[PDB]
Amino acid sequence: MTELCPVYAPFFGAIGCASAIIFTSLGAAYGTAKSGVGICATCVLRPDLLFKNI
Amino acid sequence: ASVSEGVLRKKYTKFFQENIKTHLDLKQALLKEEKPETALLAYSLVSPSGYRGEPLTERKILEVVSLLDEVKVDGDTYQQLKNTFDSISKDPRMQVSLENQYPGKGVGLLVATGRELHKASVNGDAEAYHHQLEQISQLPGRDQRLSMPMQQTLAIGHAMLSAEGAVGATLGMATGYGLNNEVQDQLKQGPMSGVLPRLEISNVKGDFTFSMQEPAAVRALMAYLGPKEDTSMSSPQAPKEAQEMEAARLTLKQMLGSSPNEHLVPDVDSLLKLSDEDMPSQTESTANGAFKKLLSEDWDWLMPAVRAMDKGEAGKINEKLTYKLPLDAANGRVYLDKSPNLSDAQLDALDKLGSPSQLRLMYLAEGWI
Repeated sequence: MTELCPVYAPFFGAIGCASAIIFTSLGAAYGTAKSGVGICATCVLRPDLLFKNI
Repeated sequence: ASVSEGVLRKKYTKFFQENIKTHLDLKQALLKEEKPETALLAYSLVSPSGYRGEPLTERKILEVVSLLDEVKVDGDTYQQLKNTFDSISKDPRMQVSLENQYPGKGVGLLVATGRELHKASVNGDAEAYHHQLEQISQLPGRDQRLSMPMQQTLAIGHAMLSAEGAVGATLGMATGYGLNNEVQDQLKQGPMSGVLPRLEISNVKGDFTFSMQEPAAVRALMAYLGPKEDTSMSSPQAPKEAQEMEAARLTLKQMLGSSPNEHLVPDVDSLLKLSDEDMPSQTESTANGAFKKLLSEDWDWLMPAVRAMDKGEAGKINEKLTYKLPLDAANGRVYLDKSPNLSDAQLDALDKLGSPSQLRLMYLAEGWI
């Protein structure tokens, strides 16, 4: 196309637009999984603290 | 207390040593002692069918059902069964029961596989329902001469139909025999059924003879013992032919454990409903739903619930059946318990049945209730 605007240029934008939601979803999934295992182990004895620990 | 079989083919091996291939000239070889009148009684199992309509007349299992017809010690319990059979074989009512179980005597691959995985699972449940039913008649108060071999025959018959379900499902899935004879040879190992008399039938359609170690003649015998007596056929108003075939009918129905008040009409059909007047009377309808709960909540709950009911203790069923199993949780082993949650409405209905008759439990194991 142009030397300033080549044809391979939207590849980096598509990779960034994917990688944002990908790595934030991995972080949110680890946080939700670890905290949910903690809540389900805790709230067998104290079910009244269930909606406080959310 | 009522049955004790064996498998010793070497104690009386003289009857099976030589190549005896004739039904005639075998009673002299079956004497073998100074006893004559009681050695003819063990020969009476195969003697009315010893000449008419059979192939080769001595199959290799027809002697072991005649050798182990042990009348040497006791000659009373089998004679009472022989006085009752062929006295039961006179009415058409037994004969019309012996004609209902008989004839006259792509996406289509997912469907045909599912029709035969259903066949392998229904017959695998119903085979297990007779294994925990041959230890209910082991309890005190029952009997084992008529109850045991009647339902050992059915558990062999459901093991073959369950094997034909998934052998056929394998050869249809791997395509779209010799395996059925390998499992037929396998189920004749170990124990073997006790000897019941022959149940010959003679009428205008011919002279027939069934076997009673076939699962289809057993299945038609219990359909005959079902319904209650009527106002006729047991009164002395009709001494014609009834009291020798009705008192023979009631002495087997009592021999299972069913009183003559108990009706027990079967259910299987191609129709919607059955009738109006032979319905169960809501005390046993509530109780039959409690037994079906005990069959399908555990593999081991039907025997200690009948055992708890013969003692009149059928209100403590919720507590005498509870046991604890472990469970890996997120906090460790917890050891929770499994209890049959019988409601109070169907815990009361198990009291008004004093003891479950063995005929009621065998209709339940066949899906007829």
